[PDB]
Amino acid sequence: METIAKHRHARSSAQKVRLVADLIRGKKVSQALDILTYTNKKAAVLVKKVLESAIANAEHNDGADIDDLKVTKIFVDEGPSMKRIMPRAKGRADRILKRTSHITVVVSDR
Amino acid sequence: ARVKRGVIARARHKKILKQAKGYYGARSRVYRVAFQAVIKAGQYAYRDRRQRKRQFRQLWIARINAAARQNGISYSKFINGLKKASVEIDRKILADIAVFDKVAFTALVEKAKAALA
Amino acid sequence: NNRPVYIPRPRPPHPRL
Amino acid sequence: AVQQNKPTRSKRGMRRSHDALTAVTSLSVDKTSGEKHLRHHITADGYYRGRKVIAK
Amino acid sequence: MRHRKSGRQLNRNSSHRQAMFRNMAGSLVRHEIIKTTLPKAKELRRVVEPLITLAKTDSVANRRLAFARTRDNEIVAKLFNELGPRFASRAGGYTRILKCGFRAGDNAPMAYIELVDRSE
RNA sequence: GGUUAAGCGACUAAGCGUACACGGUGGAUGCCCUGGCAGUCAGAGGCGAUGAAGGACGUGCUAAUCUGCGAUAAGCGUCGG
RNA sequence: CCCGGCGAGGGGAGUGAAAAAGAACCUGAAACCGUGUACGUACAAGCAGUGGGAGCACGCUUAGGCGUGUGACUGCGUACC
RNA sequence: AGGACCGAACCGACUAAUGUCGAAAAAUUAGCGGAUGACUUGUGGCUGGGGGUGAAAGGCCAAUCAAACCGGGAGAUAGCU
RNA sequence: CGAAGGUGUGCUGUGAGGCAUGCUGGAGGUAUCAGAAGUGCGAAUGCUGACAUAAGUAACGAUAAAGCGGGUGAAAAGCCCGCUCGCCGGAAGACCAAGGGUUCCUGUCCAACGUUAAUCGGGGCAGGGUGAGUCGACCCCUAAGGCGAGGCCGAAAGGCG
Repeated sequence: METIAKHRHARSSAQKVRLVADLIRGKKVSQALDILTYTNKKAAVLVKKVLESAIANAEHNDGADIDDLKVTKIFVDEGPSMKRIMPRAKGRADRILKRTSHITVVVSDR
Repeated sequence: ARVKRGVIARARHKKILKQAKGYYGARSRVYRVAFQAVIKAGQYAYRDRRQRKRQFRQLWIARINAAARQNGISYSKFINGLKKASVEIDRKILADIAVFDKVAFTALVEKAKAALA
Repeated sequence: NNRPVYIPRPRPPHPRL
Repeated sequence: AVQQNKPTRSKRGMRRSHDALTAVTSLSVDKTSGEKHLRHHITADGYYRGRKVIAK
Repeated sequence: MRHRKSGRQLNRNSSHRQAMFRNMAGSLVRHEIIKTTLPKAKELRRVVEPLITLAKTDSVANRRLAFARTRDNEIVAKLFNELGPRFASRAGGYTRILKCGFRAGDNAPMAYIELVDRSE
């Protein structure tokens, strides 16, 4: 059983959510939830929603007893970025990268 | 008859990158840099094919010298005895004998000393 | 994806004379 | 004022080694209501030292 | 270089800082409890209790001075009537600060500051 | 077997490196095309004051755009297929 | 059907020969950015390789070694046009 | 009465600081000059590039002026990089 | 019972290369011997697209200023209501022309846009909204100036009137 759970085109940048991912990597879901609950980042709530969805898929589509579940594979990879032109001084123009990322969560009992 | 070079270019680039595998940083990821490393690696390999012979030669001479000193004779004197005694054992063997068969190497110097005397 | 159109005149160099 | 040549991804990673966050690892359980909360903070539903404090 | 000095600046000039505490102090008295940033709550105490201590004893001069601070007739009426007697036997420490997590808008430490009352 | 002394000594990885495996980004390559390029063999070589070329605004069961059409307005009459 | 904010996005089900063909859709390369495993790295100086080479971790037939990955240490060595 | 005086609007831009990948492709802040006149301003006209206009600086003529801009001769020529 | 391409591995040639095969891929490919070239890229401050670097750094656009309660909401420092504080007040107020062209109002939505969040908006979607004998334009008259029947002049164009 794998019960993956992906959230693509997340608003936050891939880097900024990796810090949150490292906090819960390898840890049991029980401690994962509270850590994300009390972490002061939007990446915390962004990742928390994905982790909640992953637990729901495991409980519903697969075996119950979500208590004995651990986040085996947590990773983030940057996704498509949006190009925006922003004026600067002296009439110059620069490109603003509204970066996005895909968050993948894998929770397994063993 | 327009000719596209997309297929050929990747084939050439892969062939260089395969030889550049294992190098550090962009030297194994970037063709523009990997090509320099592959060429420079080729020069060193060509150069070292010759340096290897002399490095081993001097390594053997040191081993023979150490065995000769330990057993009471200089390396220069030892080689004279073999030349005078007409022994065509090379440095590689003499170093090999000294490491493994001490008794054999003792026999070598005794005749070398005898030849000098 | 338009390439920069207006390039400003370069800053005058220090007189090396 | 500007870099002479681009740093290496390794040198990039070494700089970020200190930017890693740390979990609080200090969750406290209320004596009466028994909910997890930060130490020296009121619970989400408003209990502290057992006795309710927000009355709401 | 801030050795033994007191009084948080709170990124405001003296006039703005004084007015804010005057307003926030009035709101605290009116409502008995308010949600505000922890540094503001701590600095508000040095402005709040001194009002209650003055209200413990009632006089024409004290009423006038209590009005000069907070510049509100409702607060002065609120004081000297029940806040006075309700804290007559209490020697300081009329305020209590409870931390309540962080503000979602800008992750500011928030805390409820409330007078020791409302034991119904 | 214990104590002391002397000598040597792996086990650490915050992070990073190389290799392999699995991914993301990205849209190269391969394949395809009612789109073009250049010709050959023919036609035609003008349209217009019985209003042109080119347009505007309208026109449907329907909001927009394209095509068609012009208050008879994605059409009308007649003769043929 | 389930998580989610009567969302975005995803997990099942279902259609299909194929859904890492899901409309951001044929094939899906490189730079670039990640996760996992093996090895090396916190007393050691420089075009980062090459020659020598211990150890370690994986595969072979043999029980002797060969292959793959890594590379302590050491000789030489100042990119390309 | 006054190309009179002090001084706002208005017009100007002498000094200093800030700002030079600035809020701004010459600005802001504090002072400064003219302010019934050779003043200033709205609207609409006229002067077209070997020309215009110029209380005259080679200044200005759509952020470009010791000869504007656009298209063409034109793939000008380059004993040079 | 799997073409080209893609990605590995194993062999082979003095070299450019060739051969075989695993995975992906999905329908084209092409021996041999000849013929024809837009026939081979690492550089040209080369051209186009994509992605790094600096770096989660500078910055977030007037130093007029915010505080609290309640409401809606998944979520409120920024939205609505209320109570205070502060700023402009020959303006940072109220009406027009010029110029924009629906930015107006109501309902609904929060991806993108707003240099943050957003339930909010000059954002997205739908509907509604501009009523004149007297206001203005049009209209009557004319200034500068334009055009200009004939006409005068000029290789033509055209110029002047």
